[PDB]
Amino acid sequence: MKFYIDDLPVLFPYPKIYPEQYNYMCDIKKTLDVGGNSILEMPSGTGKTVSLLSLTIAYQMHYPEHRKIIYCSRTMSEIEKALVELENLMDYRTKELGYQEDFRGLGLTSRKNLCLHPEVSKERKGTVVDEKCRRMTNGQAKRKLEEDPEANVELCEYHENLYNIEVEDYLPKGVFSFEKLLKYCEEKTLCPYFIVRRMISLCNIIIYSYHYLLDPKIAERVSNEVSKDSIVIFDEAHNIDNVCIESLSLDLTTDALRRATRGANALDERISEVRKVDSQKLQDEYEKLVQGLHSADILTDQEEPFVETPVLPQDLLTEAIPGNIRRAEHFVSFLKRLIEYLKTRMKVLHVISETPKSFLQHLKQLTFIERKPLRFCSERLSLLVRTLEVTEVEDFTALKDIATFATLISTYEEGFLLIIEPYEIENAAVPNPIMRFTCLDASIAIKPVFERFSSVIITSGTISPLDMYPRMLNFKTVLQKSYAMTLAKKSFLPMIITKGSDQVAISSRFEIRNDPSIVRNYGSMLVEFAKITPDGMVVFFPSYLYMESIVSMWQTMGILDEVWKHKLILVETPDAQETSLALETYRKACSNGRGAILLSVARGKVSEGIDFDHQYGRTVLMIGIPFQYTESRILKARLEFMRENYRIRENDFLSFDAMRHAAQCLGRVLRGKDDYGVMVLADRRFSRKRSQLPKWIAQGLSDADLNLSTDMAISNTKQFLRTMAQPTDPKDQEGVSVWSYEDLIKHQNSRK
Amino acid sequence: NDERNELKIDDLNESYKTNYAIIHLKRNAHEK
Amino acid sequence: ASLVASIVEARKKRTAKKNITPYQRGIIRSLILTLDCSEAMLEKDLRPNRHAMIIQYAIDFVHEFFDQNPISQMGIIIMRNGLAQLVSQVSGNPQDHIDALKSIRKQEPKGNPSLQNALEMARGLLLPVPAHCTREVLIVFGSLSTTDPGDIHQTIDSLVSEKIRVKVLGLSAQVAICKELCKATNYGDESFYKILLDETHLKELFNEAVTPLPVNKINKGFTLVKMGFPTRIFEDTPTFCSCHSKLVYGGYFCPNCHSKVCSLPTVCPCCDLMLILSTHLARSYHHLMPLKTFAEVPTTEKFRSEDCFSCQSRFPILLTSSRYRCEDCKQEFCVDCDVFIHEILHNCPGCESKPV
Ligand code: SF4
Ligand SMILES: [Zn+2]
Ligand SMILES: [Zn+2]
Ligand SMILES: [Zn+2]
Ligand SMILES: [Zn+2]
Repeated sequence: MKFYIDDLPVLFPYPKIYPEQYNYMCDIKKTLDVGGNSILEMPSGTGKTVSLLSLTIAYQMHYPEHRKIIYCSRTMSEIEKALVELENLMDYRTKELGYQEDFRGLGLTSRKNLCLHPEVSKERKGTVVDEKCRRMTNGQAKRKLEEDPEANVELCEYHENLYNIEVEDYLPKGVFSFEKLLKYCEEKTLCPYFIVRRMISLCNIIIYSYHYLLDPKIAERVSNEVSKDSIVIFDEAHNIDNVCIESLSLDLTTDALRRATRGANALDERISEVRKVDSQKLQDEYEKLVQGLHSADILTDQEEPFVETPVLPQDLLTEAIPGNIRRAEHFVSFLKRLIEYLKTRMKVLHVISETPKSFLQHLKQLTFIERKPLRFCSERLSLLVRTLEVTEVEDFTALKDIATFATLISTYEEGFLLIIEPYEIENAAVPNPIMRFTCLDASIAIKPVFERFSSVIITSGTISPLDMYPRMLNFKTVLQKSYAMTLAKKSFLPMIITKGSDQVAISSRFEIRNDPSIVRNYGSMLVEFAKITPDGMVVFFPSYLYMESIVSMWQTMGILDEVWKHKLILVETPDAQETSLALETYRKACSNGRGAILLSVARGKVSEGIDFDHQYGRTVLMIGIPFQYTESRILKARLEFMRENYRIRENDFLSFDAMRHAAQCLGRVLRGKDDYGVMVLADRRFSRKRSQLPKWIAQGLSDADLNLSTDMAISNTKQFLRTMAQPTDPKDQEGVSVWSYEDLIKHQNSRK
Repeated sequence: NDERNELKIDDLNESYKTNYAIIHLKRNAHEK
Repeated sequence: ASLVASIVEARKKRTAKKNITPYQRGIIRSLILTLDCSEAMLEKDLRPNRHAMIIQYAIDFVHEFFDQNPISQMGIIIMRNGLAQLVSQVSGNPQDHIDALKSIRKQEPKGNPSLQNALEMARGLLLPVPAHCTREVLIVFGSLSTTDPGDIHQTIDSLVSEKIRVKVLGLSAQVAICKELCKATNYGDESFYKILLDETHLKELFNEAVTPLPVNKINKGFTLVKMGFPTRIFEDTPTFCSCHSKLVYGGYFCPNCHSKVCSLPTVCPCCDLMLILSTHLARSYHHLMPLKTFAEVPTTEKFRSEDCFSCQSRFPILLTSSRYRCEDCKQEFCVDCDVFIHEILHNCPGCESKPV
């Protein structure tokens, strides 16, 4: 349809529109017009991405500011889905306006997911792919070939072919998803990664993940190209704190330090050989360093620093090199003694938690390393590695971790902690000491975003309660609200099971993980629900270890044998490729009617973007509250920091963290309003967490289902499925849950 | 294409319309 | 307000009956009745068991189907041990199918069902059917899972290519493959996949399956079929029948080869000519000229007569007028008659009585 807001015409790509979608678009427009940030919670069963794209695109194409759009999701599959939705919307707009309006919309990702080189795309890790692509595109090979054609160094045809054409003619006008972009770039022998990286500054809407906006290692270069007045959308942003925390966290192991020593020795030998044969490079680098130049002024735009900036751009010192690490040999000795200090600190016999200030003071006492020279470690190492002609950097890969740790610890002092644990795994014959540098404040990484961008939309399907997010991340919202879906008939049945058919309490507490009664009760619940579930059944476990142990117990008891008769069994595995193939097999089994059951981890890879709708997702078994590991030093320190700073109780934060993932898994069942499912939360502890669930799930959770039994839940599930299998009366949803153009006009007239 | 079809929201599309053919039977037959 | 509630419920029920149009329907049908006999059919949700109730309703369905579709044919397949077992070849004799069901009712159901196997067997059975007939497959599915040796999607595509139409009646919940089959095989229509709610609704669904399905506008198979009307013969001595090679007192004489046949309607065993009676064709005229619905008269206006035109019965006197009228002739009818004229008879007495 094509309807009108107060002054903004918006073209919806469907003849029908939901009242929730209309209200959501109105609220988003109000937020954009008034300026500031907002928090929106939309039900998972109502089109959210389509409404967001429609309203934002109409806003940008109608108003004269023509503000660009930045879309930030949590996963690459979500980027693909958003790009597909954008392509559909643009197709509708092109069919309605009579012409293809000037528009360019691209996604952005790493080299591993966009490489077409037959010899570089066959790697199992992205770091190696990046290193090889740098070897083929840094310009060293091109310069060597220019000076001497006989040089055996080879180039990348995809990268070379781009120089022939201009940036504005890289791709035709339109929206390019990853699949279409790969097909086009394969047909024309071009590099999609470089196409996107060079067209970000020109696209109307750019779609990427939260890492490309929060992680300073890859965020600075991309952010330097986007506009300052663009709209910012955070889709599925309920789990943004974890990303913000992991952005500025490092872990060092004994193997890492042992490899760093070897890397330092190799660097010293390389410096010696280059000193013997070609020293003018060292002299030139030293001369440039003396004036006060940095990596920005030394490195060309074509090349990149060896060590990614681990701190935010605003926290980098703008002064010249201190002088202690101005020379190659002096810097090498400094780095070597830093590594030795780390090694001698890795010998503690009990957990030690210390602040960066204390660590720096002890360093300055035992050795003579000052804070300022430490702050420049990564930058100096990047310049040195660039100038030493180190085409093979396998030996030097280790020094990156040391540089990152040094530049972080010497940079930040508040909201950061250093934990040294003699036992990385308590269940180990020999000690394996580990040093973790952890960020406790989740607002440090996101402050620059909230200050640089004026209007920020934070939208999600299971972001509740909305009051904590402004508390946890220091930002203020003009409005924060959640929508209640105006269902004509109940389509999803949420229930909580606190005990088994034997009336014995059931829980997923780790200390009682290996309990015959609880394990057998869970297995009986699984079998009974699988017997009645038509096509698909997703089970989410609190942790992978718990899933493994309980599955082994079920295998011994023979419950899996009973499940096999009715459905195939697919299990999530650590290997990402194997998990993806398992997902494909599960979808095929659900489509062909064979019936399948998928076991996964509530905090795993499936729950962070894979969506089960219609035939794929019918019943969701949340086996226990996905509580984090309480006996974790990092989590305990974060809880203490939050209690002291934001006045958030440890129990409250833990319950919020678990309920957030439970709701995340729950919300992957509905796409439209014609989809239905049964959502069983199997734990005695959910009975008091109804107020903590999202509003649209709490409203559907009845008081009689707060504490049920397995048999009674099976009966309710059978009745609910039988009821939902009947044809819906069109009049029951003609104008109460689905609105036509006339109904929308009537709503606008009544409201006005 | 296939991804678009899978990702599209069917519930918001136009309702399916039957395409059954109607017939009008005229009655005019001669006597035996 | 309870009586008014009943009246408004009656009005809502009549609301659906209001919309009636002379849709084109294929009278000549070839039906394949597939029944599910698997471990999932041993449940007690239907008393005494799913197998018993389904078989009984299948027998009643066969009787009704051959009562109201004399010139159609039926075949029976069952699903047992993951294999499709044929128990009745396609034929026009209701007694053979009834006896086949009476034989089936004894064996206990076991194993898993195989929709792909059943569909392949149905396709093989419907291959030798004329292009002017409507090929239909009615499946009574009870399981929530399907075990098949091959690709079900390929079978669905083959069915669509063969222009077969599939109706599925479920027991517990919707199956994704069943929905896809019933939708893709019916030109996108999603109303041919029904899940029952109780025994009465199952009976209603089985009765609904009896009537012929309307044909699609783009699917044209118009043609003339050569059929003959034989003359009954009364003989003094038994004679050998050309169909069963058994002695019978008398039989219908084919008008094309003079061979005698025991019962009608059946394809002649000699000249391969269909033998039918005029009544067999007459049984389907109401499917081509449906009687227009009757709308109740508001109490505001004045009634014509105090007694029913068709049955001469006093109209009950009390809020809501208990009168139904025919727009074609404008004759008041009582509630009891309306259902009889729209369920048993197919002609309006007032319209017939009115001269022109
Ligand atoms: S330039 Fe592109 S195609 Fe070539 S190696 Fe790098 S990422 Fe791969
Ligand atoms: Zn005979
Ligand atoms: Zn004959
Ligand atoms: Zn009449
Ligand atoms: Zn009467």
